[PDB]
Amino acid sequence: SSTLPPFLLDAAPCEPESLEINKYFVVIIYALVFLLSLLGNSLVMLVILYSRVGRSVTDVYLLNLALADLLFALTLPIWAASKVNGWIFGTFLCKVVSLLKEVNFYSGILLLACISVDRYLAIVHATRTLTQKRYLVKFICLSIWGLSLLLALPVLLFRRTVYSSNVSPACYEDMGNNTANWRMLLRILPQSFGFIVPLLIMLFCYGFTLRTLFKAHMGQKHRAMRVIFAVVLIFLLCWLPYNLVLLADTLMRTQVIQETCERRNHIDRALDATEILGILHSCLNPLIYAFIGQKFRHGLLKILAIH
Amino acid sequence: ELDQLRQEAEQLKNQIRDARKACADATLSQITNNIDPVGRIQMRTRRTLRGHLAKIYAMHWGTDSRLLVSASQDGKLIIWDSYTTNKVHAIPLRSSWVMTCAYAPSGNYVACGGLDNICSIYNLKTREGNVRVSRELAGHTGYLSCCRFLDDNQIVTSSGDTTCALWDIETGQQTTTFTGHTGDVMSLSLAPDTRLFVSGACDASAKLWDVREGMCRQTFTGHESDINAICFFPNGNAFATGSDDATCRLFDLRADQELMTYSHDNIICGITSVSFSKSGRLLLAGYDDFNCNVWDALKADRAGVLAGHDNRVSCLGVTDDGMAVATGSWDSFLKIWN
Amino acid sequence: AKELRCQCIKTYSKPFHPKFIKELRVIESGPHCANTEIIVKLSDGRELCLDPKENWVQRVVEKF
Amino acid sequence: CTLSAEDKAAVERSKMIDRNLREDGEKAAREVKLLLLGAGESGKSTIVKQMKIIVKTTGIVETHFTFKDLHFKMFDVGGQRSERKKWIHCFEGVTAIIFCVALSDYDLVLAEDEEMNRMHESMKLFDSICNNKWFTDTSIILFLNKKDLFEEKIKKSPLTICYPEYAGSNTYEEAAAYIQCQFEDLNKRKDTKEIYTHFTCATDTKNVQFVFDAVTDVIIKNNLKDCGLF
Amino acid sequence: VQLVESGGGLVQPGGSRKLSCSASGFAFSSFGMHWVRQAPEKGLEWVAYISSGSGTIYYADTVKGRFTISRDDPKNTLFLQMTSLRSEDTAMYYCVRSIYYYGSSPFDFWGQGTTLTVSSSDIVMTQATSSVPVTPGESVSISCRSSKSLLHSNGNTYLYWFLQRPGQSPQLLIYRMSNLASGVPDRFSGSGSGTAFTLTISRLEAEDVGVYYCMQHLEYPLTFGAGTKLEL
Amino acid sequence: ASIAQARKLVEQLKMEANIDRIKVSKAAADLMAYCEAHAKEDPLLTPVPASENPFRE
Ligand SMILES: CC(C)CCC[C@@H](C)[C@H]1CC[C@H]2[C@@H]3CC=C4C[C@@H](O)CC[C@]4(C)[C@H]3CC[C@]12C
Repeated sequence: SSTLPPFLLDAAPCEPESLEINKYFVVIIYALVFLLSLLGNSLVMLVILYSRVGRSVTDVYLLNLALADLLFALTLPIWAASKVNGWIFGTFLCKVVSLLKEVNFYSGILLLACISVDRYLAIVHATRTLTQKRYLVKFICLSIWGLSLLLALPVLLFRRTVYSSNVSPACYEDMGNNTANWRMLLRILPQSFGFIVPLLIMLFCYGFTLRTLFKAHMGQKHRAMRVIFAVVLIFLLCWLPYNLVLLADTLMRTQVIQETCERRNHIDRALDATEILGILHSCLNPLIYAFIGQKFRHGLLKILAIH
Repeated sequence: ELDQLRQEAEQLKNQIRDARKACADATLSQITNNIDPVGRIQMRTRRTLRGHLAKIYAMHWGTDSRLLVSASQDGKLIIWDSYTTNKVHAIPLRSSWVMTCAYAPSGNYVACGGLDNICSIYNLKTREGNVRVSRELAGHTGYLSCCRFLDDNQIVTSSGDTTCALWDIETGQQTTTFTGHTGDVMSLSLAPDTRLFVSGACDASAKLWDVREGMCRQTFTGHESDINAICFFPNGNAFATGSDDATCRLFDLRADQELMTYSHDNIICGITSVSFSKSGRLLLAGYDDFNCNVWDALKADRAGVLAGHDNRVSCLGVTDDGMAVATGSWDSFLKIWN
Repeated sequence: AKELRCQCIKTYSKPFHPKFIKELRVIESGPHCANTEIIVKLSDGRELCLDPKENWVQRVVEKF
Repeated sequence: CTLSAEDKAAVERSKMIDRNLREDGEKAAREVKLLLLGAGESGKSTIVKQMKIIVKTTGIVETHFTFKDLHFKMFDVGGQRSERKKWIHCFEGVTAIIFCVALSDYDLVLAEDEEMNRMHESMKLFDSICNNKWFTDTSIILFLNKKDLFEEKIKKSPLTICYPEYAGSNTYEEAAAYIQCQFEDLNKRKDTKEIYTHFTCATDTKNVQFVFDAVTDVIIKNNLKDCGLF
Repeated sequence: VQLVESGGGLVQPGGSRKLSCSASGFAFSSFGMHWVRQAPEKGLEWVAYISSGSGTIYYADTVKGRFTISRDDPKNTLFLQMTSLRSEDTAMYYCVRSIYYYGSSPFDFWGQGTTLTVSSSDIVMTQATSSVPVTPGESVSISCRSSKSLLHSNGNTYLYWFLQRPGQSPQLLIYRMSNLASGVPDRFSGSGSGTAFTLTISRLEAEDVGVYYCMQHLEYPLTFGAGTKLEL
Repeated sequence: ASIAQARKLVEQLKMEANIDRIKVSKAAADLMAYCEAHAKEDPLLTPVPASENPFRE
């Protein structure tokens, strides 16, 4: 209701992603982790299935973990094609592919929460409950897979391609005014149930496993502790930075973090960096779980000798 | 003195070593040069039998050439059906350590061996649907290694205290005790007329006994290490041993000496089982280098190896119609090649 | 790639001219934002986002 | 399914038979087998007189004793007066080898020859067993029994008539420890097996506790290979 | 070895009666039990079957659904419960046993038989003879023509012959074809042709009198024949 | 004593020296004659088709 030429607060929102200095490099990582996790992951497909007499509880978890890690990389170059140029097709293509990622993101972690609870039963309970792992090993593996379809059903349900100003389109998941406010609910609850539940069950079973391995005196407890201390310190390398900055914007959006245009751009520049850390979990997942022990080291060089 | 009588023995040993040389005018490999080769013999795994959970230690075909007993060291003695993979009976053993088994010519009985030197005889075609012990033939003092059946009432058991014995079954006693070895007897096999039987000992010696009287008729020392398996040429005039010298040697019973050794320079591991094929042309042999070589029995050259086993090859057997061979390994699978 | 942020963080609520500015940019509260945003700008190179809740704001995007 | 009415019932038998092997192979593989070697007079029948829960079997007598829900199985190969080279591969896959050495065999001479004392005799029996080609990944529990007889014999007769180069004093703690490390220097395989020795007495009850503590090691070490850590 | 059984008596129609077969003397859990009935003027008809370990259960067409069967392995007894019988179920019921492997002899031992009295696609087997007279000494033969080709594709012609001495319980004579059962003399000898069959008795005596049911086993329901009587 | 055990060896060796021995050239001919006159009836020498073979698949 007056005249005032003050206009100088700089409330201006910002979103620079010019000159694609991140995007040029992600396609050469996502193709490098493509061709390695096709060759170096189908070997564990081979050494389990070429022999057909290895049927212990760990001989079959490494099947489904190598199956789910391979099938994680089936969606890899398609998702790599959308990181550089945006989404390419309609609603059917991303609803099944990002279904296929999230059934494998949860099965690829819950099996690590299933190997670890088997690794506790086969060592600490080596006298009493060593029975219970072999009796239901097909039953627990399917109930882990069946759990993962349940958590990935709200991904298939809500997903369709969304267009917006100043961004190449990529599909988002809710309908309404509470689109952002309910996508936070669909984020925090299963990405904790997919992370803080396996991280609590690995640090409460590998702790009791490393309790007894420090107590019992065999010849090679110096090496078996060096793997268990490495298995947690890679699962904490790969998914703890991803689920800390995914916790960071959750605190940003509500009240806790003050919001600038360079901080959110840094969280954006952090979030894509740790999904490079999340995809390299599929890099050396067969390296540390299968190709460390003497079994597959004797398995793979067996098939090279006869062929 | 003791050396005065042993000088006669070395002279008598020099007599029979002289007589075999007076007869060997031309060996086998010089008389059958004008024969065709058998060619490559590739045999495919037609069936595979996967019931046991331990090492298969022996086997025997029934004389209907369809049924097949196999005995492993988990305390099970499963009678397979070879045409369709079925387990007819699973006989639980009293002593879990079983070093041999043998099926009846009539098809009625089956006898496990044992490391507890008791050859227990099971009854199959019985009332009440069970398989119960007919008689346990205690009386050896070592262990037991191979116990073939003459008929349903006489069983010839080799043992581990250098005594091949012949039992009765309606009564539990022995009848004869063929003694004369020095190292413990590792395998035997009966002639097709069941009048003679050979027995391969552990002092590189194989002796041809006779069933009725009970004395060694001929001895055959040609190996250097122990004789680990033995079988007959199917007319009863020749027999081939198998050793840890990796050499199947084909002897005979009317010319006293060795006719041919089946050696290859690429194989160094022992022999665990030897079985002639029908018509006596294809001497099979099962080494413990995981293979199972198939030798021609008249020329010493090889033929198609029967690879496919992930451990030792512990027992062979050709069916009595010559149809199939079955190998039992030390992983639990039997494979019925053809 | 899949990271949306609403293109408004704060709001200037001092009243000014509607004939001062040149352009308008309306964005509805659809699939990304919990509120409705309006981006205004003059040829100076300065831009701003406004809240529809105040009383003068609902007089000046309409007089413009 | 191109099968007759009886042959369809036949494979019903052969999957009921196959059910009763796979539900019995999952009962024998849960239980622990133990070979029980040693000399026949070296306190071999005494260590089965510790816990015994279970005349024709002159070859092998078993002992199906259990402890804290673990059905052990001791296989005394005593009646086998035959060649060990021919049946020792039957025991490949045993969980652990309970070896026994009477500690009073340092000065007690062998019966048949007045030479090769029974400590040196049991050492060359142990060296053939431990370095056998079938026993590599199988640990060896070693009992040193008659330790209530040894310590009052070395007071009155010296140890150095068994070992030529000892150069040590004559107490029970320092000398029996030399015999204990005399046996553990016999394996050429150092890291693929681990000898859990023990000085058991003739009257105590602690050895059955010890053999449970040394089977829980090798069961763990057999599980580290199958799970992939080792 | 015996299979004594109990139950029956007199039942009002539409009711129910539990039939028990207490089999004492063998290993029960390996024997696939059957249940064969006999109408008091007619021959034998198959009624039920339960396999080893209660796995596979077939039934006849007439008694399908209203007759239920059950096995009790530790109590060593076999139960046939009949719901809502008609007047066409009054018969003597037999509890027979059969074990099925290679070279076995099914239907070998037949129970003593209880009486059950009420109040008021399949293969057929004919037997062209009925009530032949025979003196001891003459080689008599009994024909039994089928309808389907009983020769299967593995050499077996599944035709189990039988016998029933008068009054008493039946017993096996000839399993699959020309095989003798455990404990029959060498006088009985069969010879088959796939659809036409013949049971030849070489010499016969006074204990071989009775009726001779030929029974197929090619597919369930397995139907007996109307047997031929033998007299003097 | 132990000479009595060594006395049974030489009298056993007296029995070994009395068996007649045919020549090896005739011992191998009968081994060759039986090997060829039965060669048409061996399913490992001459491989039979899957019609008359009991192991078909
Ligand atoms: C909507 C579509 C894409 C979903 C399809 C799900 C597929 C990829 C998954 C879901 C459940 C999975 C199965 C779960 C369990 C087992 C048992 C294991 O011993 C072998 C693999 C196998 C058989 C898996 C194969 C792959 C599988 C079938």
